[PDB]
Formats: sequence, structure tokens, C-alpha cells
Amino acid sequence: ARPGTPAL
Amino acid sequence: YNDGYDDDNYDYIVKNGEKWMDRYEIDSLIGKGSFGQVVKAYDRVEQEWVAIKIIKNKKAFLNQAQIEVRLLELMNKHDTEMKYYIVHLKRHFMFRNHLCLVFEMLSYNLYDLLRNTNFRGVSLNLTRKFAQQMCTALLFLATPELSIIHCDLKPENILLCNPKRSAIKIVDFGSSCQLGQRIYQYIQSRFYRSPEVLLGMPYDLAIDMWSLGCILVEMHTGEPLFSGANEVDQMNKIVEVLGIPPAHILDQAPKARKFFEKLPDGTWNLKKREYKPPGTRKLHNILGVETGGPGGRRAGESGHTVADYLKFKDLILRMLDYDPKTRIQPYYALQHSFFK
Ligand SMILES: NCC[C@H](C(=O)Nc1ccc2[nH]nc(NC(=O)c3ccccc3)c2c1)c1cccc(Cl)c1
Ligand SMILES: [Cl-]
Repeated sequence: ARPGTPAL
Repeated sequence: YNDGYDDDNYDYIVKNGEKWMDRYEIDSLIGKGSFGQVVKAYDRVEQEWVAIKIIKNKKAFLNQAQIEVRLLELMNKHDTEMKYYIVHLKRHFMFRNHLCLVFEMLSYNLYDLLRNTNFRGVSLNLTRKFAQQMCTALLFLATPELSIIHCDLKPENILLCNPKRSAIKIVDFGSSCQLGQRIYQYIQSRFYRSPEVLLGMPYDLAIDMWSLGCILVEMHTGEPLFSGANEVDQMNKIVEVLGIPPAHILDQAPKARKFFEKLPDGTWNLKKREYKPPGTRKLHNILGVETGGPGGRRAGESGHTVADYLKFKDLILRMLDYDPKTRIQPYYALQHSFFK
């Protein structure tokens, strides 16, 4: 598992 | 959706061998991301391969990419050798309603590098070369007239210039801001997100140094330092290694209470047992300092002495200082004994 830029 | 050029989520449908503007020959789609796509293209004018970042045809993303473009153009006005640790934007244009940023072509990122080692870690020597370059990139960004916070440092955003060589650059300034022009509170990729961002506090360039500390341990162990499934779990995992944050920070943190509880006498505790008690998961043991490195796999290798691992551990603890005021800054990081 790999987060993961916060989005618009 | 845009006369059949876009799809239902705003991406350009990439087609191999398409030519844009009697200039760029699209070869292929090399990357898909939440903000757009990256394609390999050949530029006929300059006779070189480029990576074209094709942004979403929606205003919010277009508005954020214009700041990115602005930050990259600002960085390009400094002649210092230090800007070479930042990916270069060659130009930008609008094409069939997508904003497009043309970047130099780079090789693969450091997560992919760990993948070659089946996640056992790159060596300490390589980790140290990465560390010195990232500290220098951070020094560059801290130039007063830039004062740029990357805000999303992680292994996926650091790319090798070439698969057979150790030079790296930082990519994706899409979540970046300058000091004093902050915009979002939910920033940084979770594994690499600072306490200050977790606690809802004001933040500054130091948040990138925290990310770098987490990154460097991961590059050598092959595994994220703090792998939270959410913020609570993220905070608890930081607390397993570094203890309960100082009272003086917690008393100022708006979201102390998402993770912590403050007793009537002032002293702070974790909310009311899955996690190891605070400060008992020592980096000393995670790195395997006296037990031959991560997994004991560096026992007897040159450059991996107890002394070295002790310098590395020290630098990292300075990068993972809870206090942003005293957390090591790039200029001093570069002078640490780990780099002697
Ligand atoms: N937050 C992740 C940043 C990447 C990204 O890697 N952007 C690049 C920017 C500039 C650049 N120059 N050369 C690049 N190399 C590659 O994309 C690549 C791909 C596959 C194998 C080796 C290199 C790259 C990649 C990305 C990925 C998908 C979509 C977006 Cl919008 C951004
Ligand atoms: Cl990018």
C-alpha cells in the first residue's frame, strides 16, 4: 500500500 | 467531454505516435496520477526526449498548476549549481484544453529503486549520497527569495537522472507553496507527513526536513518508517519511536485532541493497547546499529560500522525533532559528521 498525495 | 479529447474524469486520451504542434512526437504514456498524466515525447526541434505532464481540464487543477509553473520559473532564475537537484521545466503550453508542462526526461523514482532490492534497502553509502543531494535541494529551496515548501516529499517524488548513476532530482511541485502563501492544511503524503501538519499547526520549510528523515530511513530499511492507515494511526506510530511530543507544542496544537488527551494538571497522554509504549521502538534497533544493520544484512560490509550507523541515526533524530524551531536545517545538515 502507498498513499497518496492529498487531492483537490 | 471536450469534443472527444477528454474523458469523464478530465484526462487526455493518449495515443502513441500522435504529433502535437509540428513539434512533439508522443511515444507513450509513462505515468498516471491524480492530477494528470505524464507522457514520453520526442521534441523534434531540440532533438531530445521529454516528459510532458498533461494536466486536468478543470479550473481547480489548472489554477494549482499555474502556481507550480510559477514556482519552477522562479527557481530557474537562480544560477546556482544547487538548482540542478530540482527537475527542470523547459516550457509550458495549452493543448486541446490541457495545460502541459514539458520537463527534462528522468529515469525512475526511489521507490522503484527499493523495488530492485526486493525492499531490502539500498546501501548506506548510496543512502548517504541521496541524503547529501536532498539536503542541498532543501538548502536551495530555503534561499530567502524562494522560501519554497515542497509539501509532498516522498520516494515517488524523487527521481534518478539515470538508472546506472546516483544523481537524483525532486519532482512535482504541485502541492508546493512559498512561506506565507500556505493554502491547505491536509498536505504531505501520510507516511511522510509532519507532526505540525498532523496537529493542525502553522508550518514552514521544516516539514520537508521531516519527510526527508522518514525517506532516508526507508531507503535503507526498504520499509516506511511510520506507515499509518490514518492520522490517528500515523501519530501513534510516530509516538512509538519518538515518544509523546513535548507539552509546549501540544499546548499550542489545535488538533492535539484528535490523537491526545490533556489531563487537568497539564501533562499529555494518548487517548483512552495495540501500539508499543511511547519511545520504546528505538530507531537504534530499527536500523540495527549494533546488530549488523537492517535485518543484520550489512554485517561486515565496508561503510556500515557501528560508528557510521551511529552518525546516520543521529542525523535522522535531528531531522525528526518534534520542534520545528530546532529541527536540523539544511545548511547544518550538510555539515553533520555522517557526510564527513
Ligand atoms: N506525484 C508523482 C509525480 C509523477 C512523476 O513521476 N512526474 C515526473 C515528472 C518529470 C519527469 N521527467 N522524467 C520523468 N520520468 C518518468 O516519468 C519515468 C517513467 C517511467 C520510468 C522511468 C521514468 C518524470 C516524471 C507523476 C505521475 C503521474 C502523474 C503525474 Cl500528474 C505526476
Ligand atoms: Cl510532476
